[PDB]
Amino acid sequence: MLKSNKVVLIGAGGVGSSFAYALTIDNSLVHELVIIDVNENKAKGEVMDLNHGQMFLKKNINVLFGTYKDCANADIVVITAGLNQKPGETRLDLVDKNSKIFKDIITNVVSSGFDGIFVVASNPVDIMTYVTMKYSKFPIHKVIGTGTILDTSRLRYFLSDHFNVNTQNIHSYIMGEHGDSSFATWDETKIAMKPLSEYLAEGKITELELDEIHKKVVNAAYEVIKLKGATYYAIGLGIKNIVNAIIGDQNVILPISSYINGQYGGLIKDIYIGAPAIVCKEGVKEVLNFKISPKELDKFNSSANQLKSYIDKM
Amino acid sequence: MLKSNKVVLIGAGGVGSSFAYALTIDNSLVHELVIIDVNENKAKGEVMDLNHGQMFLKKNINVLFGTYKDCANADIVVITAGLNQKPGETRLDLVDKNSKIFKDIITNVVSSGFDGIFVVASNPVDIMTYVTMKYSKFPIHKVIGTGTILDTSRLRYFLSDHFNVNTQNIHSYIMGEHGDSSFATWDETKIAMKPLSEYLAEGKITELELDEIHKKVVNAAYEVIKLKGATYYAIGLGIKNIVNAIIGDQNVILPISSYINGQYGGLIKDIYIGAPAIVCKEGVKEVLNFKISPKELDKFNSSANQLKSYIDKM
Amino acid sequence: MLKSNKVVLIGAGGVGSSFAYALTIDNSLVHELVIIDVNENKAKGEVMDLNHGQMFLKKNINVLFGTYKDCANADIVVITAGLNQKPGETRLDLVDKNSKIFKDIITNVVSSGFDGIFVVASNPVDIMTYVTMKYSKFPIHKVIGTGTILDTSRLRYFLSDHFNVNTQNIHSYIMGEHGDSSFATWDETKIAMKPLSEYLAEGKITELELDEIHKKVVNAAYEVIKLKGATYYAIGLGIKNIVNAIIGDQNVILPISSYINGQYGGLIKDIYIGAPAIVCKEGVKEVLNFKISPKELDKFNSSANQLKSYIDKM
Amino acid sequence: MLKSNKVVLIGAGGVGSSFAYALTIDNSLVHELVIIDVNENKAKGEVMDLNHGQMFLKKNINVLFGTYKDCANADIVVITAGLNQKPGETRLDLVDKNSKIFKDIITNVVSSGFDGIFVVASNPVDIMTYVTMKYSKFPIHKVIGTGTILDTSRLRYFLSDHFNVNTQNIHSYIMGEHGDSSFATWDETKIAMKPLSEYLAEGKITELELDEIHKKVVNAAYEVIKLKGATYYAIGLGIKNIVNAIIGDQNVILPISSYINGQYGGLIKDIYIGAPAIVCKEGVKEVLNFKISPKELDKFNSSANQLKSYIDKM
Ligand SMILES: NC(=O)C1=CN([C@@H]2O[C@H](COP(=O)(O)OP(=O)(O)OC[C@H]3O[C@@H](n4cnc5c(N)ncnc54)[C@H](O)[C@@H]3O)[C@@H](O)[C@H]2O)CC=C1
Ligand SMILES: NC(=O)C1=CN([C@@H]2O[C@H](COP(=O)(O)OP(=O)(O)OC[C@H]3O[C@@H](n4cnc5c(N)ncnc54)[C@H](O)[C@@H]3O)[C@@H](O)[C@H]2O)CC=C1
Ligand SMILES: NC(=O)c1ccc[n+]([C@@H]2O[C@H](COP(=O)([O-])OP(=O)(O)OC[C@H]3O[C@@H](n4cnc5c(N)ncnc54)[C@H](O)[C@@H]3O)[C@@H](O)[C@H]2O)c1
Ligand SMILES: NC(=O)c1ccc[n+]([C@@H]2O[C@H](COP(=O)([O-])OP(=O)(O)OC[C@H]3O[C@@H](n4cnc5c(N)ncnc54)[C@H](O)[C@@H]3O)[C@@H](O)[C@H]2O)c1
Ligand SMILES: [Ca+2]
Ligand SMILES: [Ca+2]
Ligand SMILES: [Ca+2]
Ligand SMILES: [Ca+2]
Ligand SMILES: [Ca+2]
Repeated sequence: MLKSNKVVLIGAGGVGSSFAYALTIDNSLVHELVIIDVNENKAKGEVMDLNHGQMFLKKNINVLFGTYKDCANADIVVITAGLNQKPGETRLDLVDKNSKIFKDIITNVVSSGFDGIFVVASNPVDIMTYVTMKYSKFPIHKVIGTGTILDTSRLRYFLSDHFNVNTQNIHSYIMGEHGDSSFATWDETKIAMKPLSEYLAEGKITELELDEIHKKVVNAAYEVIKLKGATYYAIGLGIKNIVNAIIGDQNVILPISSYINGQYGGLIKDIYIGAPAIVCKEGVKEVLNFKISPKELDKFNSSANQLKSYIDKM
Repeated sequence: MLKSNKVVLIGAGGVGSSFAYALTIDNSLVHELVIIDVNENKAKGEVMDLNHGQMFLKKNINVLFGTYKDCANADIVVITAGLNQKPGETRLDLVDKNSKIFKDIITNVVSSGFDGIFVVASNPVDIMTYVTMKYSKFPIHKVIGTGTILDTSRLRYFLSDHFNVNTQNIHSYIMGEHGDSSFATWDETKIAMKPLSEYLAEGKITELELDEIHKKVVNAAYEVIKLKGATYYAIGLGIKNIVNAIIGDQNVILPISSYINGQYGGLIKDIYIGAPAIVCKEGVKEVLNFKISPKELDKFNSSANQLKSYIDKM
Repeated sequence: MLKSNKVVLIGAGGVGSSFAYALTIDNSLVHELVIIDVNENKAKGEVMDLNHGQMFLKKNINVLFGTYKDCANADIVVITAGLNQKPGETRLDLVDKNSKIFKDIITNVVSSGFDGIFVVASNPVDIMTYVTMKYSKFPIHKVIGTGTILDTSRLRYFLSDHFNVNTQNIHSYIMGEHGDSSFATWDETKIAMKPLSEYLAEGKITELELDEIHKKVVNAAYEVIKLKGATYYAIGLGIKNIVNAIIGDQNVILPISSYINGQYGGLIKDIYIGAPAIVCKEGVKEVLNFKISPKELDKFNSSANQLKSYIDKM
Repeated sequence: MLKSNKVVLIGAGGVGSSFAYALTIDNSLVHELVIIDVNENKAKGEVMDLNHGQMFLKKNINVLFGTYKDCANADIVVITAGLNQKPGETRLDLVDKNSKIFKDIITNVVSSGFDGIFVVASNPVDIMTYVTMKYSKFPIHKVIGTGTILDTSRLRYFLSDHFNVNTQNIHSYIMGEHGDSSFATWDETKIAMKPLSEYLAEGKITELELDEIHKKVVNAAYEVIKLKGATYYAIGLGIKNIVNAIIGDQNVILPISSYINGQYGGLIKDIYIGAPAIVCKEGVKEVLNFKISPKELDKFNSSANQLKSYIDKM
C-alpha cells in the first residue's frame, strides 16, 4: 500500500532552513517535513514562512512543527544542529560542544522508536557522523554524512568556470576530511571523456592553477563566512539531493561521509571519511573501491590519520 | 537569434537572496543573474554561495556580483532594497526613507540606459511601485509591484488547511493595500466550482472562521517577524513566479500592484493597488475589472483612499 | 521504511504508451513501471524504447515487461486496453465488445492478489469504470476513471485561446458522460475572479461562441481520429497527472468518473459519471456536491439517465 | 528586451511528434512550436492533440500548424522528415532518397529567410547533416545532427542495468557513424571514477559481455523496429535535450554529428561523425579532441572512411 514519506529536520538555522526551502521547491515525494529546534520560536516561524508559499510550489507538502514524538515513524532524520563557529576558539572544543549536543539529540531520537536513516551535516561532518553512528548503535549503512559533497560541488564550479563547461561534464571529486586535509582526485579527473592530463599537456591548465583551485576549495568556507556570516545555500542543495536520491532509490554514487574498512590503502579502517559510495532506498549500498595515485593515497592516509587523532581526544 | 536573458537584483537581503536561490533552483531561462547591494560584502558572499551549488541545479546559470552599470542591457530589474520593519512597526511608516532610497536607485538604473521591466518588492509595496513609476517616467505597463500576491498565498494556504484541499483548487483573492487595510473576496470565493456560500450553509465553515482567517492573513507578517526576525521565503517564491511568468510570456492573471484609473467604480484613480492583472513578456497586459460585493467595494475604496492620502502628501 | 511504488499498465497501445512516456519524463516517483499487452511483442518493444532514453531523464526508472503476475504487489493498475472507435463509431458502440475484454482483464488481475487502485481509461470510460467496480468487488473509492478530465482540458484550451489567458486561470468544467451527452458549467465559469457573464455583457464573447466551443469539445475526438486515426497525447498527460496526484497524496479535486448516490438532486443514483472529486493516496476521498443551474441540471440528468439506461441492461 | 523563441519542426511522424510531446512536457522556454508536414492532416491532428493537453503542462506554449513561410523568424529548425531504413535498404539507398527530400526541404526553408540553427535527425544522420550543411550554405557551427547520442544512451542504459548504477555515473561514449560502423570507448570508460579495467580484473564483467553489449547497441534499432514498427521515444528525448541545451546556452558536451578536420589523428577530414562537441546558444562552440586506444582509432578511421566514401560518391 502507498505510504507517506516522512523527513524530520533537527536544526532550523541557515543550513536546515535552506535545505527545507529547496526541498519544498524541488520535491521527490517527501509527503511530510517536520522541523525541530531547541529554539522553538525559530522552528515555528520557519514552518509558517515555508507554508505561506505553498501556492507557488509544484506540489503541496505538509510542513509541520514537531517534537521528538514525530521521529517514531519518520523515514529520514536530517541533523543540522550545532554551534556554527563558536567563540572559545579550538575545533577540538567545537567537537566537544557538538558531540555533547548530539548525545542528547540521538538519545531522544532513538528513544522515540525511529528506525530509518540518519543524514548528518553538523560540523565536523565526518566526526559527527562517527558520533551519530556510535551513540545510536544503528548499522553503518543507515548513517550518512554529507562529507565532501559540498567541497566537490565547489571544485566542479571552479572547473566549470575555468573551462566554461557545464558542471554536468565535470567528473572530479574531493575526498578525505571535509576540511583542511582534503584532496582532489586530479590524476583521475576527466572533462567528459578527456583526461585532465591532456588539458595540462595542451596548456589550458597548469599544475599551479590546480594547486590554486584546491586552496580555493579549502578557503571558500572562510571567504563566505567573512563576506556574509555563514554558508547554507550550496549545502542545502547537497542535503536535498542526498534526500531525493534516497527516496528515489536512484542507486547514485556520491561523495559522502562513508565508512571505510580496507578500501583504497588497506590501511585506513574503521572511520567515516569523504569518499564515493552508492546511495539508494536503504542508505549506503556500497563503498566504491578504486585506485588513486600514490600522491593521493598518501594524502588520503594523512587525512584519515588526522581524523583518528581528533577522535582520540575525547 | 537567441538571446541571453538578464535579471539585475538590487537588494541582497533575505528577500532578494531567497528569490535568487529559488530562481536558481526553478529557472525558466534566466541566463545571467546580477546581484547589487550597497553592502558589497554581502552581495559577493551571496554570489559565491549561490555559485557553489551549480552542480545540484537542473541547469547551470551565470550568477554575478555587479554594479548599476550592468542594468544597461538588463531585461528585468528586481528591487528588494530598503527597511524591512521590526517589532512594533508597520509598513505605512518606512515611506519617506524608502522613497529616498528608491530615488537614488531609480536614478542610477535609468541613467545606465536600462529600458526593461521593474519588479518592486520593497515596502510599502504599492507606494514604492507608484514611486518607481513616477521617478523612472517609464510606461506604467513596465512597472510591476508584488502587491497582494503574498497575502493571497497565505489566504489560500489557510483555506487549503481548513478544507484539506490542494491550493490549486482554492480560488480567492486578497485585494487592496498589501497590509492592514486589505480584504478578502469572500463573496466571490470558490473551492473548485463549489461556492464558499454553500460550505457556509453546510456548516463546514463559519463567518467567525472567515474573520479569523483574514486576521491571520493580516497578522502573519508580525507573527513571523516576532518568531524569526523577518519573512522572506514565501515572498521569494512569489517574485520567482512573477519573473518566470514574464520571461515565459505566460499571460497569467496575478493579484499584483496594478495601476487603476476607473476600475472598481472609479472613486479612487491614478494609484497602484493590489488587484488582478495579466502578466506577459512586455509587462502588464491588462488590469482587470470585476464586480465585487458592496461591503467588499467599500473596503476596497477605504484602502485605496488611505493609499491616495499617503501619495497626495507630495 | 521506504517503499518502491509500482504501477502496472495493461494496454500498450497509443494511450498507454503516451502515458508511460509522459510519466518517465515527469515522474512524481514511480520506481517501477510494468507493461502488459496481449500483443507481447508490442509491450517488449515499448519497454525497450522507453528504457533506451534513461540518460535524458531527470530520474532513472525501472520499466519492465510483465504479465498479470506482476499485479500482485502493484500499487496502481492503469487499464488502457480495449478497442479504438472507428470513424462514424461513437464511444458507446464499444460497450459490449470492451466489456468482454474487461471481464478477462479484471479476472486475472483480481486472481493475482492485487488490492491497490484501478485507473480506467478504456472507453466508454464511465461504463467501464462501473464494470471494473462490479467485477473487482472493490470499494468504490479504489476505482477511478478519467471521466471528463480530457473534455475539461479541451474546454480550457479553447477558452484560453479565445481570451488569450493561461489555462491556469480558466475555471470551468465538463461534466456528465465522456461523450456526446456532456455539458459545460457555463453558468459557474470564471476567468480568475471574473465571471463569464461579465465577459458576455461586455461582448468579449457570445452565447453562440460558447455553444460552438462546447460542440468543438464534443467533436474533438472524431476530428482528431479523422486526421491521424486516434488520440493519445492529451489523455496520456491526464492519466499521468492522476497517477502523480495519487502517489503524491495531493488531495486535489479533479473532474473524474465519480460514483454518485444522492448528489445533484439524487434523481439518478448508483452510477459513475464525470464529476469533481478529491483524489489522494488511497483513491477517492470524496465525491463533491455543488448546486448548478436548472438547465445544466436537466442536461446532467439526461446524461445520467443515458448512462443508467446502459448500466441497467447489465 | 525579451524575445519569443521559435522552433519549427519539419516532419510530424513518430520521431517529430515524440520530440514535440516531450518538449511540451519539459520545456526550456520554447514559446512557439510550429509543426510542418507534407501530410497536412497528420500535422493538424498532432497540433490538436498536443494543444488539448495544455491544462496538464507546467507551462503553456503556442503550438501551431504552419508552412515554410513560418521559418523566416524561426530560431531553430528541427528536421525529422524522411524515410527510415527498410529490409534490404542499405545506407546508400536511404542516402539517395532522403538527400532528394532534403534538397526540397532546405530550398524551401532558406528561401523563407531562415537564419537560425538546424538540428538534423533523419537517417543516415551523419550524411544528412553533411547534406544539410552543403545545401543550406550555413556555417558549420549552425548545423547539428543527433550523431551517436542515441547509441550512447543505449550503451549507458545497458551498463546501468549490468552494474545496477545510475546512468548519471556511466561515463562512456559510442562514436563514429550512427550505424553499424560504430564503436564503444571501452578503454576510456569509467563508472564514477572506477575504470572499466578494474571491473574486468575483479570478474565483475568480461570481454564477451562487452562484445555482447556492443552487439546489443548495434542491433537495438532492428530489434525494436521488428517488435513495434519503429523507434521514436529515446530519440525524441535526445532531440529535446539538444534543443533545451541550445536555448539554455548550457555549454554542454554531447556526442553529436560533429564536423572534424584534424581531430583524432586527422586521417579523414571534412565530414560529420559521432563525436563530442560543446553545445551552446550559437550552436556548436567547439569540436573536442580527446585521444583513444589503437583499437578504437582503427575503428574510428574505418567508420570515417565509410562516411567519406559515401559522400565522395555524390
Ligand atoms: N510582499 C512583499 O512585497 C514583502 C516586502 N518586504 C520588504 O522587502 C524589503 C527587503 O526586506 P529584507 O530583505 O527582509 O530586509 P534586509 O535588511 O535583510 O535587506 C534589504 C537590503 O537592501 C540593501 N540596500 C539598502 N539600500 C540600498 C540601495 N540604495 N541599493 C542597493 N541596496 C540597498 C541593504 O543593504 C540590504 O541588504 C523590505 O522593505 C521589506 O519590508 C518583505 C516581505 C514581503
Ligand atoms: N478516457 C479517454 O479520454 C480516452 C479513451 N480512449 C480509449 O482507450 C482505449 C485504448 O485506445 P488506443 O490506445 O488508441 O487503442 P490501441 O489499439 O492502440 O491499444 C489498446 C491495447 O489494448 C490491448 N489489449 C486488448 N486486450 C487486452 C488484454 N486482455 N490484456 C492486455 N492488453 C490488451 C491491445 O493489444 C492494444 O494494444 C480505447 O478504448 C479508447 O477508446 C482513447 C482516447 C482518450
Ligand atoms: N557539512 C557541511 O558541508 C556544512 C556547510 C556549512 C556549515 N555546517 C555546519 O552544520 C551546522 C549548520 O549550522 P548553521 O549554519 O545553520 O548555523 P545556525 O546557528 O543558524 O543553526 C544551528 C541550529 O542548531 C540549533 N540547535 C542547537 N542545539 C540544538 C539541539 N540540542 N537540538 C536541536 N537544535 C539545536 C540551534 O538552535 C540553531 O538553530 C553547523 O555545525 C555548521 O558549522 C555544515
Ligand atoms: N537516432 C536517429 O537519428 C533516428 C532514430 C529513429 C529514426 N530516424 C529517422 O527520422 C526520420 C523520421 O523517422 P520516423 O520514424 O518518424 O518515420 P515517419 O514516416 O513516421 O515520419 C517521417 C515524416 O516525414 C514527412 N515527410 C516526408 N517527406 C517530406 C517532405 N518533403 N517535407 C515535409 N515532410 C515530409 C512525412 O509526412 C512523415 O510524416 C527518418 O529518416 C528516420 O530514419 C532518426
Ligand atoms: Ca568563465
Ligand atoms: Ca487541516
Ligand atoms: Ca488566441
Ligand atoms: Ca466568432
Ligand atoms: Ca540489473
